[PDB]
Amino acid sequence: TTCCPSIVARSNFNVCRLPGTPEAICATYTGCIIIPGATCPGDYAN
Repeated sequence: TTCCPSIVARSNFNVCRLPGTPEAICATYTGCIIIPGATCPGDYAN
């Protein structure tokens, strides 16, 4: 599951993913994170 730190970061992440870029590269590009569970923490609420 992906968790983003702000709405801007999530919007940038979704654009990064349009061409098919792996989530891990979009994560470091935007500040979003990938976790194995489904419950994002409060500081990555977007």
